[PDB]
Amino acid sequence: SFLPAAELEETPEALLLKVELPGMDPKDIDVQVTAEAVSISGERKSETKTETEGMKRTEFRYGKFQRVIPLPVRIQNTSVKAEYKDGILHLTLPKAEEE
Repeated sequence: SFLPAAELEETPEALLLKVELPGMDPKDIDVQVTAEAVSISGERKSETKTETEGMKRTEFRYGKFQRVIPLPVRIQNTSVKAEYKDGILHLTLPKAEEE
């Protein structure tokens, strides 16, 4: 399956995109570029709370995802920043200065 909350922007001041990668410490996501091809990939591990509590409504079947998305420009592994915050992933591939 895919996501409705996975959208690729590109205001004039960076190549960005939003990702619905909620709750998944750095050890639960992964971001690779492979020939200007930025990869989406992750999985939420078991929240091993109290192994005896309940799951009444547990509608929470999250797993793994091998997304990419083509770009208009060859990237730069370095220059680009990486930060996940309160439930969302944000890696902004900026660009180069063009009229």
